[PDB]
Amino acid sequence: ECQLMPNACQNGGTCHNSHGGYNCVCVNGWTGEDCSENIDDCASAACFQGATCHDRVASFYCECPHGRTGLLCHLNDACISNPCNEGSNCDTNPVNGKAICTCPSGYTGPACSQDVDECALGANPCEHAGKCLNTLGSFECQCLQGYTGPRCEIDVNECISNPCQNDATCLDQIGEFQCICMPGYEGVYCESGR
Amino acid sequence: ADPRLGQFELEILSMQNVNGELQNGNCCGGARNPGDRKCTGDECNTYFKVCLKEYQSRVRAGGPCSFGSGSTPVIGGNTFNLKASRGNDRNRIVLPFSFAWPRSYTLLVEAWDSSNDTIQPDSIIEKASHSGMINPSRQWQTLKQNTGIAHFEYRIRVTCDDHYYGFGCNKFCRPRDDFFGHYACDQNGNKTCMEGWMGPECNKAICRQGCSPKHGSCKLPGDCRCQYGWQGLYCDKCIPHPGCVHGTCNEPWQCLCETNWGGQLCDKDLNYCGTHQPCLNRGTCSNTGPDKYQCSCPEGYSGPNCEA
Ligand SMILES: *[C@@H]1O[C@H](CO)[C@@H](O)[C@H](O[C@H]2OC[C@@H](O)[C@H](O)[C@H]2O)[C@H]1O
Ligand SMILES: *[C@@H]1O[C@H](CO)[C@@H](O)[C@H](O)[C@H]1NC(C)=O
Ligand SMILES: *[C@@H]1O[C@H](CO)[C@@H](O)[C@H](O)[C@H]1NC(C)=O
Ligand SMILES: *[C@@H]1O[C@H](CO)[C@@H](O)[C@H](O)[C@H]1O
Ligand SMILES: *[C@@H]1O[C@H](CO)[C@@H](O)[C@H](O)[C@H]1O
Ligand SMILES: *[C@@H]1O[C@@H](C)[C@@H](O)[C@@H](O)[C@@H]1O
Ligand SMILES: *[C@@H]1O[C@@H](C)[C@@H](O)[C@@H](O)[C@@H]1O
Ligand SMILES: *[C@@H]1O[C@@H](C)[C@@H](O)[C@@H](O)[C@@H]1O
Ligand SMILES: [Ca+2]
Ligand SMILES: [Ca+2]
Ligand SMILES: [Ca+2]
Repeated sequence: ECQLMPNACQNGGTCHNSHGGYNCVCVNGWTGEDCSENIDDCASAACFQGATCHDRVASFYCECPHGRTGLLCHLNDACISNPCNEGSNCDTNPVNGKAICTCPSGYTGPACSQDVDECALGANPCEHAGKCLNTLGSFECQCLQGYTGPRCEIDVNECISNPCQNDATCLDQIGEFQCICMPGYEGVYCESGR
Repeated sequence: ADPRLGQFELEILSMQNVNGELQNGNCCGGARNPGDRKCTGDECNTYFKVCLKEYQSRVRAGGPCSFGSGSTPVIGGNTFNLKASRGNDRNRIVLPFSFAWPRSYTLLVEAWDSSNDTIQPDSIIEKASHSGMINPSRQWQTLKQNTGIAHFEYRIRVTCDDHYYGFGCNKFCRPRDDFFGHYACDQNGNKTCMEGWMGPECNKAICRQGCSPKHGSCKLPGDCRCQYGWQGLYCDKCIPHPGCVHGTCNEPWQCLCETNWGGQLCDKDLNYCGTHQPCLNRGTCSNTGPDKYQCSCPEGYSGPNCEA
């Protein structure tokens, strides 16, 4: 039978064991006795205008130049003109070639060229009655005096500069300090003796 | 107004005065016994004055109570124990502070006899002075003044207000659950992320397990949002070209035909013969074109399907 040959009619080819000789009926796209040679669909393909064509089984792949995309690379991709802002990944639709922007954090809109107002989301990120300030693609906290850090969470230690004098104890208070003078001293900074 | 990081707390526990005498040695409004020098008469009307100030190496006789002062009304006679009194705050003095707690302090507690008339002033029963260091804590420290003839006992602690932590009640932590963060505050004012969040601000959602790092992201915990051209639970499966019927992909918008399928959309049967058995009367089929066939008929049979 055809059993003696492990492989005859290689690609979707059905062996026929006729008395005169073996025969192969083959799936479309192949040709030859065993149907081992791929019909060139690129000689008749619709890949055009600089596309590198690659033969597939009853199909073809249009390798596209950079300024084009699609099944046939028949349309230009809008991502070549950089419609999306920096930080946004530009992707191309396979059907129409229109650019699809994926915005980074802080930006929105079709072109991702619009700031998000983080101060207009229903919450104040700033502690201690701080004022949310909107920044292009970001936000900031306008802290009160005595509070710093990105969210106004750190009490400034105004006693860090040692403003009190003559071994006075300095009191770290909100936005100011207070000196407590040793015996025999006076003044806001305990600077005047006796 | 009235900002505050915390408060210094003091409660008078007990006072003992069998004799009932001022620190002058004289009776609280009483006459001396002729024998044994006993005080006879009404007991002292004991109230307390408290003065809290900056810690001083040398205790001063003058100067202001810089950290605040307060006093109780008359809370007992000569001898009384309030350690078991629950729900009474007359023996309690609270001094709030709006500065970072220095941890060093000097404290003055005084017992006074309330005058019996309008004309006379009060007179002190016993005076105590204690300098030390104390950390914010909900546990009390008991102090006892027992050197003089009258003795009293009291307790102290420094409590931070809510959202304040550290030795100075100066470290802030306010829990939140909004766009800008999702955390609680532990004992030490450190932030502990709510479940499903991460990062120092606890504002970075922890995505669905197995979510593709490259092609997946989440704005909410347990979610997996796929970038353009990706799909599936993990966002790890490419999306074939739209209109791709019998094809698959390894990258988005590809269309790689399955077995015996052709065309850019893989919608063209390359084996219409084996699929439909179109030939009849033992006619033999040939996949002449995609979605097309041609039969070779036995002798005496004609037509595309070999019907006589
Ligand atoms: C550091 O020391 C200087 C003196 O050398 C002080 O003038 C500073 O205090 C000032 O900035 C902090 C504010 O809270 C104060 O009101 C202001 O006087 C001190 O930080
Ligand atoms: C707090 O803000 C002040 C601005 O006045 C700045 O000098 C300081 O470095 C800030 N501190 C931190 C921890 O960002
Ligand atoms: C928790 O807070 C303490 C301050 O009391 C700090 O030293 C520590 O670093 C914090 N925890 C961690 C894990 O860093
Ligand atoms: C390239 O970018 C421009 C805008 O700069 C847009 O109008 C085009 O459609 C795109 O191809
Ligand atoms: C603007 O806001 C972003 C978060 O959206 C933050 O990461 C930046 O540090 C800030 O400038
Ligand atoms: C603060 O008060 C000053 C006057 C000194 O007594 C220091 O020791 C104390 O910490
Ligand atoms: C034999 O004929 C070929 C063309 C294919 O249709 C096979 O499936 C069949 O077995
Ligand atoms: C195909 O050719 C036709 C005419 C018949 O001989 C079949 O048996 C064969 O498979
Ligand atoms: Ca081919
Ligand atoms: Ca912004
Ligand atoms: Ca401060």
